[PDB]
Amino acid sequence: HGAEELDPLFDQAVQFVTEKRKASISGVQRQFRIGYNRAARIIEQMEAQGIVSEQGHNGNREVLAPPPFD
Repeated sequence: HGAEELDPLFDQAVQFVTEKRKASISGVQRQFRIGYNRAARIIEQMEAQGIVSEQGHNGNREVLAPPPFD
């Protein structure tokens, strides 16, 4: 499956967090122009896929998945 469960911007968000080596709900909000809930959703799924780690700071998610190209 894919979009069925993942967010329409998930793929872009993964590349965004991977390319930036950083996953943030606020970052994706402004970069993807999506409501906070959506950002946290995409990042949430990222945690489900293994792209992001457990949150430690304030809204800061760790990116464990590398970029699509490099």
